[PDB]
Amino acid sequence: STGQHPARYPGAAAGEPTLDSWQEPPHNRWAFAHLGEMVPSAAVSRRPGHALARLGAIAAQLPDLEQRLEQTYTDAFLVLRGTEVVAEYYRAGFAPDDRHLLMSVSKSLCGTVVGALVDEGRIDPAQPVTEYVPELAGSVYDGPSVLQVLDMQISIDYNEDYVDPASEVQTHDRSAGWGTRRHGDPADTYEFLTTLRGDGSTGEFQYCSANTDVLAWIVERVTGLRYVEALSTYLWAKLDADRDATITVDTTGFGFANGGVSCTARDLARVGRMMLDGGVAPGGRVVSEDWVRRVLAGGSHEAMTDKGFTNTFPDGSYTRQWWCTGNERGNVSGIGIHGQNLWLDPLTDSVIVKLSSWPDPYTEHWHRLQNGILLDVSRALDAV
Amino acid sequence: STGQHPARYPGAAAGEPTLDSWQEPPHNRWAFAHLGEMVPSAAVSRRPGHALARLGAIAAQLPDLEQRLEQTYTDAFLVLRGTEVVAEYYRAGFAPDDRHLLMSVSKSLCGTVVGALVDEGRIDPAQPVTEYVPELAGSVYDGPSVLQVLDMQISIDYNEDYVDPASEVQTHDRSAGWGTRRHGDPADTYEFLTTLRGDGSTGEFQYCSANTDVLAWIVERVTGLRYVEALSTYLWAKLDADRDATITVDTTGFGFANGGVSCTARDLARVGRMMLDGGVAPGGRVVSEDWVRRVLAGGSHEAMTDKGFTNTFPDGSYTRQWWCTGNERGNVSGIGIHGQNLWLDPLTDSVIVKLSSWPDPYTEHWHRLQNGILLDVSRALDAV
Ligand code: NA
Ligand code: NA
Ligand code: NA
Ligand code: NA
Ligand code: NA
Ligand code: NA
Repeated sequence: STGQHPARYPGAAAGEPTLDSWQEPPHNRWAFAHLGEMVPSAAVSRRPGHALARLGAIAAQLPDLEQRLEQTYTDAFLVLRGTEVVAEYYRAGFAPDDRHLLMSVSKSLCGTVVGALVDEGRIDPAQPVTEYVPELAGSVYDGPSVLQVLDMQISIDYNEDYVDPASEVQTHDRSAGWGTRRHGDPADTYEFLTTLRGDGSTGEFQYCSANTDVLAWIVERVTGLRYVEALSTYLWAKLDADRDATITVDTTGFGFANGGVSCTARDLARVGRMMLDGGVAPGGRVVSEDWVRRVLAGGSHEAMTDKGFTNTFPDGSYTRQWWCTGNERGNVSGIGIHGQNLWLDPLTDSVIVKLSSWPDPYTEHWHRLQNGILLDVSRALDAV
Repeated sequence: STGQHPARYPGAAAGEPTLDSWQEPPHNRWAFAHLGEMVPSAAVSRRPGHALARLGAIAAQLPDLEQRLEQTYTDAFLVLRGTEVVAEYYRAGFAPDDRHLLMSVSKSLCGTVVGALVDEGRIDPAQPVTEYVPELAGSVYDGPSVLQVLDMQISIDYNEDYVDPASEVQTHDRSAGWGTRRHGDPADTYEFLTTLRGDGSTGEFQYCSANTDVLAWIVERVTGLRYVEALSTYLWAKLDADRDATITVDTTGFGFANGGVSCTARDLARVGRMMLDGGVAPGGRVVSEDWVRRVLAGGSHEAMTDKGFTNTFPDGSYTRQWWCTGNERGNVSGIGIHGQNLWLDPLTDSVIVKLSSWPDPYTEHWHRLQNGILLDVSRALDAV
């Protein structure tokens, strides 16, 4: 049993509607206005073939930048210097206002929502997860603090071999609706999280997507809002965004907080702008100045033992759902598989968004190419 | 075998991507920009509780109109007189720019796309369906003309008892992704259509949602476009709409043409405006003047033997995916279950959109209430 969850609509029974009940009363009043949350759906365009390259300023210092973007399967790229868009690129077939999947850049948005609730005193990071989600008793999440979930410092038996359908990584996706369910799968993401185990040790970084979904569960328990709604109220609706974001949902309506947000490149940059503005956005303060300062400061370096990160960034770390390079520029980034970054360059007051579609989720070589672009662009923005 | 279908993206193999392949190359470049077509997804609002009633002009003649709207589970209601919005109503919880499922009002949009292709000479309604979709040989659709599908004058063994999961009506929904598949179901909507049989007779109206999906299949064969795209290119992108429409898609990406479109009330009214403008919309001609005139003229009265319609409209008929009342005002309407109407009132140059969520798909009493509102509002717009 996974306990109480926010109803899909006011008055809804647990789990309702399902794919088999949404046409029935009382669900249909809600479902007829929200059917894409139940059934895959396509846009029918109101508007009736070529890459847009507006590299600006940086084009002089980086004359081969468009080629380097193509080589890293770039879909959308945008540089915000201060409040100004100073460079943009969109591949052929991807409009400037199209949305793109964020993959684990989504985690950095979830951490932001948690930080908002920490500022309000509704979450205390020193408390055990089970203070907020007692149904995680008996799992790997029984013992660790909320801060240890925020910093991903919990050892979890979570097989990352996605070729193997019995792996946790594939099971987590199927539980959330990203793949077709197999017999015996958990019914929804909450149930999947309660199956997770580990040896009980903490304090060493282990990147694991389940942690973010636990954070979103905590957000729901403390606010009584669907994660979809909390992500809007605590973050998205404060950005003065051009478009709504979207988030995939499982069969209970729970947003896939770790990986399923999509948004435009320009709107994602507004999240970075808020972080470089000390936590304030056009619609109000999102998170405290202290929370932003802790993100920029980094996590414990000794916890960071992922050589995929520290071979490039030897003084790197992770905190509060952000990767902290520890480099001489203090760069910090949200990162997601296949080449997604929300990269902060505080020295130049700039944000770089790069949304891509590498053929592979991760290789060392794609990361070397991608980080080389992000660092070159950051350096191109320095005063000279 | 259902033959060639438009690829989900340029170069895609048949059927790709699936829910299990969209993260793989080469699909992921498309899927990361279109993930709501693969996985149910929710809007994360960019904007941070009460009914809006702006009944205008008609409020004087119909002082209890808001109550009558509430009693018929109205979500959105809009009256367009000429080019002007003269009345609007939205229930608490439904914003003026929210989208609503159209149910079989979607059929009237599909018929419009067919009419556009008839005007271009790409579809000849006198030809057998099998001229365009030879894979429907051996089904109920082997023999009938395209016009007989447009006018729904084909006898088909199609059980409408939706409580029974073995009914055609439920099977059609599961085949398209509107319900959870059962063992032995067809894999997609095309395959479902090839299973349909009947006694071979034609010429009598039989309302059947499968007909519209056959029309959309024909549209794909003649244009090489996904129905989703044809609906945009031939209709939606010409309306100067405020928002995109959406359409549910099956696992091949085929739009559920008979029932799955959602759009705003104001944008739906633009379709009616185009019909009352002789087929022209702001972006260009949609359909010929002749096609509109035939819709307004009605179908063969003797084919119409549905007493659910003729008890109210004794001279009624159906043609080209529109219901023709044959009343003294010449009203014509798109209609969908649970109270959807795109109602044309040519005498007053007006369009009435009513989008609702009755608890039941159909009863005689809901239709009597709903038609009484639509006729009273139409009469309220006459010159006096
Ligand atoms: Na997966
Ligand atoms: Na500030
Ligand atoms: Na905070
Ligand atoms: Na159904
Ligand atoms: Na005209
Ligand atoms: Na025409």
